[PDB]
This record gives sequence, structure tokens and C-alpha cells, in this order.
Amino acid sequence: WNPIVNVDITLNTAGTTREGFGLPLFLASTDNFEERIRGYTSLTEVAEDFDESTAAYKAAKQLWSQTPKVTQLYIGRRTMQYTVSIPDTVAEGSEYSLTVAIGGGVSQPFQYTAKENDTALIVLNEFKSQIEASPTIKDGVNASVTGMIITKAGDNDFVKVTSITPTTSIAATTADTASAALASIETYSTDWYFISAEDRTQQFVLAMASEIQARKKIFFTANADVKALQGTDLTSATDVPAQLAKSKYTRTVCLWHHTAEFDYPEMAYIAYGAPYDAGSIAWGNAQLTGVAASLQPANQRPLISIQKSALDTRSCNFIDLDGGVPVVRRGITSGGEWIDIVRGVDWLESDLKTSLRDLLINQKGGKITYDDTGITRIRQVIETSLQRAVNRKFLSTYTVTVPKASQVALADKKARILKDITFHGILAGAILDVDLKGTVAY
Amino acid sequence: QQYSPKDVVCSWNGIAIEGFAPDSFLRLQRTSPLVTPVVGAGGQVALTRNADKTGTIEIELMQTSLSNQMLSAIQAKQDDMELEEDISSNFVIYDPSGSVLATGINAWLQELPQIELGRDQNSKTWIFGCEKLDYTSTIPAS
Amino acid sequence: TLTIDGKNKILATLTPTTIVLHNVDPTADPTANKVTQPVAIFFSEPNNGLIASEDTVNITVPASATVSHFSLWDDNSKCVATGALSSPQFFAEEGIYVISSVSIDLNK
Amino acid sequence: TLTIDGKNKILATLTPTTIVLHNVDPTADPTANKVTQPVAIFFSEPNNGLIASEDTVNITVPASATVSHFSLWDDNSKCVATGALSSPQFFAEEGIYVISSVSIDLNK
Repeated sequence: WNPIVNVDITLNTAGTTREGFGLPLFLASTDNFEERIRGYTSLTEVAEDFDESTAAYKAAKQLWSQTPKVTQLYIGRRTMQYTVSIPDTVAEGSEYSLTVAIGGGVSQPFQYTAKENDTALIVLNEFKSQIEASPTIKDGVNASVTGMIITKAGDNDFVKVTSITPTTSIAATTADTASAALASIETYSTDWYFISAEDRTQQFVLAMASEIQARKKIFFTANADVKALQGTDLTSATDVPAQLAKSKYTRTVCLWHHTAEFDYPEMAYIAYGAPYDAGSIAWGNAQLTGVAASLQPANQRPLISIQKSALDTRSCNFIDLDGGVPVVRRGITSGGEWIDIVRGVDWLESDLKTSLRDLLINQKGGKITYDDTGITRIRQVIETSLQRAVNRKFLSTYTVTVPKASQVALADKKARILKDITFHGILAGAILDVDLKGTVAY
Repeated sequence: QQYSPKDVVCSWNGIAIEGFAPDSFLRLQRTSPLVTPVVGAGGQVALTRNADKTGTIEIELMQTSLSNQMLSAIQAKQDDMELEEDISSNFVIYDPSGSVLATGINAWLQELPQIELGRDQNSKTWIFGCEKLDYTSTIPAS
Repeated sequence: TLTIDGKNKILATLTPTTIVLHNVDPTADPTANKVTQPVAIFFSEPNNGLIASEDTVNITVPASATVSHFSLWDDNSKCVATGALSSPQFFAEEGIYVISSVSIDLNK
Repeated sequence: TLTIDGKNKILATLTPTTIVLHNVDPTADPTANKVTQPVAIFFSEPNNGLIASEDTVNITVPASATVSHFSLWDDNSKCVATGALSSPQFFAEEGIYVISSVSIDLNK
């Protein structure tokens, strides 16, 4: 039974959302949630599995404050390597406990409390035998003896050990150099566009940037080291912004903020252009609400001109305080390309791929034959796909050239291959800064 | 490399419109002249540049041609789509001889054909609009 | 007598990047007995005052070689920490040595 | 040459069931150098003259062994296909070999 009219007012606030190309994903080193890529649709949902001090909640709050709320936020977990070690000496029959959880059906506790003579070890090695004998834990949990590390091996991927008194300490995330983390997350779902991470180590950050550069995504980082605001020559410093610029990585966005360590200001940057469309926006001068200007960690004052110019050399974006209004300036990737161009290009590939997929897979108007008619069909789809870019105010003109059927080698036809299809579009820029040279005041 | 009606191919919305009538089957036309000169009473002449390049593509397919069902099927689908979705796609016309060198940028389906059943087999004329009938040429700016 | 907060806020700056295998126990500054060519080793984030390698590292071991000790190296070509692997081994022929993990720990 | 339809029919009778690794190219005398055990392998239905493995199989290679070649023994103990791996690998200790995918193909 339901009433004729069901009304339920709450003294909540606004937060009308908007949908656009790109869905953020936050690579957090957590322990909850079922498998990778849990997901969340509102700040309350992200708080039902994470605490205030938790890294994921910190990132979620910044991205989801703004004003146009992002439709959905993806949260993925890095595979975990819990390590155990006795911190004290084994005393007679002191009770030791730990609970290993894999998949969903694993809550087996483990007690040994067997050190009558002396252990000086033993207990951990005793656990090794016990941990490999449990009927529901025997497969999936790889352990060692040290001189233990309950990792994962085969089938089951998620592991978690927890105790109260003895230890069950450390995290030591297994996911290595992005690739390992990426390979896992790709298997689950590949519908995310914007990627970030909780880790800030140089080894890891440089690994994601190289790894992201291969696929069609954008990496949003945030660094706070001082060694970047002093060097004016690129091949002099070892700062991550310098490392990115030297490697010429065009799919990695760097935002130099002083809160880069304990907070994730890159989340705010993502939520500025993600809700809107792809390419019909400028990631340049942006009034990111909430986040403050890029402060100096030494003086707690806004960055000076030389420091900003040094940052401009490494292409890492900052937050310039122009008319005393915190404005994210530059709006460029580490590779020297404007962010909107990279996003628009990625959208153009997706739209071209989808539109061309229809003829080949869904056989819209039938299978494409290898003559002047078939090539024309391909040109129409490519031309149509580029036309949407023009209507989107991304491009202004395009020019698609296709090969003539008679000029096609016999080898390609036998292989059922069509190459030498080219298009040449002209971008439409945006005025981000002016220079008014006033004549006089005579 | 002379004009032959057997190589002229037209493609819209990813389909391969074919089965043209033996007589005039394709008819492109701009809806407005390039310039409209205005002549003063004295005799001075000024030119008005028309910022209206829309055109009209008419196709005469014979009724039993399969593309007639394909185009009609698209039209039926396009009526059920919401107002926000697009209903236009570029109208590429290709001819190796270079007789026709015009594109149908943002072409929509304007008018449904008129069925004229008779003793013999007649044609069905599909009329397509366009936002910019762009005339091109093989010769570049040189 | 450091505290976890401390413990962690210390190993974060360590960042070992390279691992070299040795036949015998390293000296004060191991320079000889380097049996395998150095390879990159990606470590992880400190947590509860200990950092461990995240990537299963495979190193080529030449023929007629023995491996019993290792020395981690940083990006400045300065050996950081030294130790012995659990089980040494003799490679009579050309082969590959695998290290599941190495854990720099401060809990004891 | 055969037809696509002809190849599909013919391939539906090979039906490999087990896979055995080898140390030397098993051309002739395929019963020798039987390093591993006959682990079972499952193949799919023929499609465009090509069969592929239904799932990844793990090979329990014994310690101190070298594997460079394999063979697909069928139900009635016949070696129907030899073949080499990427590079001869020395399993100095106990380990398992992962076969991601093995495909029999006639489109050549």
C-alpha cells in the first residue's frame, strides 16, 4: 500500500548536478568496498565507507563541493599486502589473534598461543602452516616466514588481516608502478576518464604519467616540493614537474598547491570542466571555489612572480591571485598542450570510433564494400563526426581526404584493409589574457 | 575521365543511397544568390554579401529501390527521437569526373516523397535540406 | 623510541630505487662481489613505519654464480641498506632470480 | 585450397585435451623429454578455421627444470602439435607456468 500522494520535504540544501564527458576515478589505498571501482553518487555515500581522516573522503569533499556536482565518482582500491611481525618477545602463553578476509566469505580467526618453551619466531611460522590449512583460506592467500607477509595469489584478489593486540600492521600496497594497479582496474571497468591517486612518491607518480600516456585518459596530480619554484632551467632540477616536462608527457596535469600533501586540490580542478562538455570550455583562468591561492610554505604568502615563472617553465599549473581572486592560471598540461584540446581530441576519437563502429559492427546501412561507394560511406561518418566538433565550437573547419578505389593496392583489398584516410581540422582558440597598451591621457 | 552516371554515389547518415532514376536524379541548388546588388537612383552600385549559404538536395530514386525503405525507416525513427537529439548529417556526394563537387554539410530530411503509382514504374523524389551547401574545387588557391 | 607518526614521517624520504645482489655478506660499503647488474625496484608508501617493495622483481643471474646477500641503492648511487635473502642459491646455468618482496621495517 | 566451411568441419575432430611441456624440440620421439605432467587443456568450437583455448591453464613445472617446447597430446595419446615457447626458461626452483592462450589455426 502506498498513499495517493507521497511528499517528503527535508531541510537539506541545493546541489543540482550536470552531466558531461569524463568521470573521475580516485585510486585510493583502502581496505573496504567490494572489489575495485566501488563508486559513489553523493558525499553521504562516500562517508558511509570512509572516515573524515580517510584519504578518499578528503578527495571526495573537494571534488564534490564546487557548484555543478559531478554525476558520479569512482573509487578504486589498490591490492593490499598486509605484513605481520612480533614487536616484543614471546611471553609464555600470550594470546595472539588475527582474522583474514578474502572475497566475501572469509572471517576465520586464528589463535596459536603456543610458546611454552620459547619461540623467538615460531608463532609466525606456526601461523604459516595454519593459514595454509584453513578450508576456506588455503587458496588465495600467499604467506611467507620472514625471519610473514599475507599477500594474494591466484583467483581471489582481495586480502585483509586485522587483529587487536598483537600487530596485523602496515599496508605496503602491492599495486606497483601504476601498470599493476591499472591492469587490475582495467579488468573491472574502463568507463572512467579522469584518474588520480593517493600516493605522491616520485617513483609512483612518474610511473602513472608514463602509463597514462599510453591509453586515452588524463592524469591529475598535485605537487608541493620547494625545489620546483627555484629553477629556471629545465635540465637542472629533479623535481617531478621538471621530470614530467623533460619527458614531454601531454596527458598529465600538474597543480602546484601547498596543500598537495594532506589534501588533494586536483579534485577541485577536475570538477571544473568535467561536468561541462568536451572541448567547449577553457581550463585556463578558473574560479575554483573553496581552495585558496598557491601559498609559499616558507612565508605563507602568495607565490611571487619569479616563482610563478619558474613554474611556467615546468608547465605545472598554479593558482595565481590576480585581482585578489584565487584563479587557476595557465590551464595547460605538462606536455605543453591545452587541457581542452587534449580532452576534445579524446572525445573526437571516441565519437569517431563509435560512429565508425556502427558501420562495421552494427552494420547500419550494410557491410562496407570496397569500391567508391563504400569509401564514401566511411568519409560521411568521419565528416559527420568532425561536424559535431564544429557545432561544439571546438574546431572551425575540417578537410577529409580519402583514397580513390582504383588507386588501392591489391594487397589491401585481399587483407580487407582501408588505409590512407586523413582529415585536417583547424582548432578554435580562446582569449585567456589581453595586453592593453593605452596610448596616453593628453 | 568523363562524366558517367554509373559512378555518382551519394551517402547520408551512413547509408549508401542508390538506385537512381534514369533521368535527372540529383539536383543541388543554393536557396539564395551570393550577392544581391542594390542600384541607387543616381546609378551607384553597392553589393550585399548574403550570409545565407543553405541549399537543397533533391534525389529521384525509383520506387522499388531498396534505399527508399532505408530512408523511410530513418524518417520514422527520427520522429520518435527527442527534440534535443540531432537529425542532421553531412551529405557527401562523390563523382570521379568532378562534375559535382558540392558537400551537404548538416543535411536534414525536408520533405517526404510523393508516390505516383501508375501503369509503369515511377520515381520518388526525396528532398534534403542543408545548412551550408559548400561548393569545392580540385584547384587549390594557386 | 620514535612514534608511528614519526616512524612513518621518516621512511617517506628514504625511497630506495635500485637493488644489487651479492654472493657474500656486504662490507661496510659493498663495492665488490656484485653478481647481478642493478635493476629498478619500486617501493611503496610508509605505513606503520615500514615500507616494502610492490613489484615482483626478476633479476638475471649469470652462470656459475651464487646469491646470498643484497644491497639496496638510491638514485644518488649511494648504497642504503644491506641484508641477506632467506634462501641463497647456486645458478649452475643462466637463469632468473625472483624476489617476491623486500620490506624495510622499523617495528623492531 | 580448402574452404572456410571445410576448415571448420575438419578442425572439429582434432580436439586436443592435454598439454605437455618439453625441454628439447619434440620433433620425432615425442614421448621423450616429458618434463611436466599431462595437464588438461580445453578448446572451443572451430570458428573461421581457428580454435582457441577456453581458459588459462597453469603448468606445474618441477624444480631445477628447463622448458623450451610443448606438445598438445589428444585423448588417444597422439602428439598432434609440437611448438616452441618464447625463450628457454630455467625453473631453478619449484614454480608454475601460466599458458595465457594457445590457438590452433589453419589460415596460413
